[PDB]
Amino acid sequence: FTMKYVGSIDQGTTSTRFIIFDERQRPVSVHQVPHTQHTPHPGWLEHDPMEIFRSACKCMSVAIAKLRQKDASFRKIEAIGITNQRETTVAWDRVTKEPLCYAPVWNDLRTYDITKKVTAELGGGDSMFASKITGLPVSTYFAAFKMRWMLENVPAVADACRRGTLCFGTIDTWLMYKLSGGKAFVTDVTNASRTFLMDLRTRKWSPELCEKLKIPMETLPEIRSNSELFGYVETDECGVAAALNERTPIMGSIGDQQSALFGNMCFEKGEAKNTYGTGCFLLMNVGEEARFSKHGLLSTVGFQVGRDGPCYYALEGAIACAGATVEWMRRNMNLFSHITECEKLARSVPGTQGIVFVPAFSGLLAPYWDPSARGTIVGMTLKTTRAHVIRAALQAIALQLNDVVGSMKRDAGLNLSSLRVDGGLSKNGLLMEIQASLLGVDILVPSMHETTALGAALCAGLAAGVWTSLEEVKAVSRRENSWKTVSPSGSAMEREAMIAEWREALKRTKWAK
Amino acid sequence: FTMKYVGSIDQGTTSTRFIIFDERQRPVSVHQVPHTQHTPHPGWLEHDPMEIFRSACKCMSVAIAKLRQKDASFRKIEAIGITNQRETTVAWDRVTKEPLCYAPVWNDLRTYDITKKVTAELGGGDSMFASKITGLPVSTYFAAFKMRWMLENVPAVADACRRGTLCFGTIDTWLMYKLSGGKAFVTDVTNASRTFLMDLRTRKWSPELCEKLKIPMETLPEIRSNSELFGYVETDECGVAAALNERTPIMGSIGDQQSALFGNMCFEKGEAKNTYGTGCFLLMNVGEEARFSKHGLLSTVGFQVGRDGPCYYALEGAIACAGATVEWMRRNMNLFSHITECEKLARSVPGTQGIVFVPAFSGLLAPYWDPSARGTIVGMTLKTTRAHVIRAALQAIALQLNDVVGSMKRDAGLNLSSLRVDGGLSKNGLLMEIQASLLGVDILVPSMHETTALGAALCAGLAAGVWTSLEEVKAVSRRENSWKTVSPSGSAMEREAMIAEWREALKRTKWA
Repeated sequence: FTMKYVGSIDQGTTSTRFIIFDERQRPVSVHQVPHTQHTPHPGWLEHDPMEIFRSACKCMSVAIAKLRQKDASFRKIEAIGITNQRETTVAWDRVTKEPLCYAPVWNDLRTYDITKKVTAELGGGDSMFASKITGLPVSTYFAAFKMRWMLENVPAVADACRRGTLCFGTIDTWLMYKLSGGKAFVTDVTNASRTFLMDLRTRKWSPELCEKLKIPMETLPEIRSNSELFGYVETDECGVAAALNERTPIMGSIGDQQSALFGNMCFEKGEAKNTYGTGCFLLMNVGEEARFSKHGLLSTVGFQVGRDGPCYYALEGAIACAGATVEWMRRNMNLFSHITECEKLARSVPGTQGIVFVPAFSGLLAPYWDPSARGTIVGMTLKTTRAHVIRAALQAIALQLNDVVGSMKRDAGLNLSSLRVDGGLSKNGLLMEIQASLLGVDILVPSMHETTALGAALCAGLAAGVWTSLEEVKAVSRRENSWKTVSPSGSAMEREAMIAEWREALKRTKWAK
Repeated sequence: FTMKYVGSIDQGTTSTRFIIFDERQRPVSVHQVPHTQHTPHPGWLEHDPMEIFRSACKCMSVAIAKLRQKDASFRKIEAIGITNQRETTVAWDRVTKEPLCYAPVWNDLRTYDITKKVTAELGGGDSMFASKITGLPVSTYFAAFKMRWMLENVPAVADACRRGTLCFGTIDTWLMYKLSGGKAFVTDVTNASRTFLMDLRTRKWSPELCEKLKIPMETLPEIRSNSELFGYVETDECGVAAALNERTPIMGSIGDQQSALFGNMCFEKGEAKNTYGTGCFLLMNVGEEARFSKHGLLSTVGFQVGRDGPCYYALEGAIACAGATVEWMRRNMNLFSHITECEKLARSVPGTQGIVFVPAFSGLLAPYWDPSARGTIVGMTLKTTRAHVIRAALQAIALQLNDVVGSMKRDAGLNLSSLRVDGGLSKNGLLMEIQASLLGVDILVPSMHETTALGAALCAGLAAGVWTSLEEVKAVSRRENSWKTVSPSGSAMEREAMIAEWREALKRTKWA
């Protein structure tokens, strides 16, 4: 009788937006609000959690209102899913319902000294002492250190903790907390797997990790799946409750990168997504047993649909950003003006004719690891032109992705089914070909590219009955938002020549000391 | 009495000019004529010798006419100097006074197979064998090899040999021959020294080597100095002797790079020159005694004024042409646009902030030869902009240089008393800084820049009594031609860092 709509709040590193998705998985209304990136000292990043919570509410309320206008037939949101930046941590008080201090970003480096102290005191020297428990190396990224830090260097936080009134939260939790007026204090599994305090395999807070890091468990929220009731939105900031005009439940909460995996329909062992965002990540779905890395990839929770639903695990590798190289080529080097020029200039030549470009601008962080590596170009002749370099560029981007997928294949004990690209510089026709060829697989490019926000909408849609199964969901995608599939089309021969070059060229990149 | 003029014939790789000089060493008249660059197979290069001579003539003929018409006083040329591209070889019949075929040019790679045949059957594997005799390795460039190729590979050449009627010669010889109407048949010291057939020390045709490379000796011109009576212009061909209007004497003959040495007045041990043409070369006046380097540079004649005149010697090294590198950035990389910008952009930054660009596109030649080597750029960061690369290039060029002067200083046991320059790039002020800053020498810059042609003219003039001694020749230069001079600036340590950083990168150059 009536159309169905599901809302996704997408809380990113530098902004927030609310996309309302159609029953046919169409983004039909959006609104973005940026938030200040506070940098008190070089290397520090903080976010005003109250600014963020107002952003979300505004985005929500503008977006609803816009639609009430261009679409009759839209009377309400069935359910709201939240997808958010991961490992930013928030500290707030059960009674004030106000944050104690700004929250440090996954980026933020303030935890450096706490990081080194843990590897030495608790790891015996070994940064990986807890990786079989968490899937994570000791690092400045993960929540628990940001938590330690705030208990260590913030008077309000330490007192609250001591008084018994402290809540630590990831952005999903903070958002569900405020959005619900304070009733909901919950976290989804993809997020909690980024705190350093969950047993990866059991998916419960680790008491042996909580006590060693003296993080009290009454400060932590209730771990839940990605899809199910988390609480209701009933707050009036910015008119939101009124806008919903209808008792809307939050039924979905999932980490961004994992949200991209999920909205790109990577439901099976083998499938992978490669997002280009503020960070660059490759996630591969490894199935129901958690696989652990040998080559410095993270082990994480892919997704989990329903409290007693199955939990699919993931390996995550941070690949260096493609756009970076294409940007520098253009901004710093003036190799092409700008725009589509990059692809046409690359397409305009057969191949690279001998040269390799390793864009190791800050070392190499793939399975190959060195910070001693610097951006290098080798094998140029007087015949070499900006055309070849820009190609070498694409090729090397494509090639880096392969080395990571290389490791991921080994640890996971499986072969890449396909790879989905999000369609950013993935607008790049040639890179797609270079990459599909190289990896031995169907590279997938979707026509509806709001895939991150979608992950969380699909999580909510499922919990609420907008869509009934991962089967139904994937049918609709193909019926409605037709993917474009790009086939491998090179020759086994050439593929190994491009890899040998690429490896022979990596033996040239060490310059830093 | 009034003005004395000496004409110079500059017969380059892609063209010939005739420049008429007054005794103030000033060009008062030029004409220039291109000639066809034949390429029968990829790698090969030929010149029609008849075309080179006709274009030699038309040049003389037109330049004279131009002066004649605009000054009523210019009536005669005192003498003619000839400066020419080295190593190109011509073969002509002694009686038809006509070529037996097109001339292999210096950098023509047809001789490859002949070159190897030699090295393994005359050095038994060592190609440096004839070093302390000719001064040179077994390369494709040098003349005796192009002689060998024609004798094995041109049925009409072997025919003229079997009649005793064949002549071989390099362009100076060929040009001198025809200009005489078949009467003079001479080469000169700097040009014979590139044939791979004369003993450097003695300036005589190695009988041993002629019979070794099976080249009969009565095919060879008479060796002479750079500065004497070679012959008289008697060809009435095209431009007449008439234009000359006085039988005129050929009194200066000297190879191109060597003419540039003489023309920028490097008559002292340690005095050197770096020039850019269709090839890039540096040489210095080592001194009266020949010297040699194990490092694989080349030892050759430098100049000899007169029959009984002194024979100063020279180390000469090939180098990566700067113009080529620069142009490459400009037209292959789009690194800039305006031949002017290369400069603005290097100054827009105060240094190369940790990148090295080794512009070994053909490979490392020079001191440490390696043709594995190719265009490397190392150690870029997200913060490296083309500003840096461009500078790094100019740094590279200067470093390639510095490195050639390591190998030349050592073997010669003397100091670089001054480096003379010219070529397109010596409008780049920064390069000149970075060259002096690194080389610890006054590098000087002619404002009268026609200094190759000038060297030939000077030789002819010296013989002719227009200028009377290498010393006067130079005094004259001082009065009338500003040399924009540049002197070194910086620490012995600021310097040591570029060379230090430079060496390590050349270990990354190896590719293929």
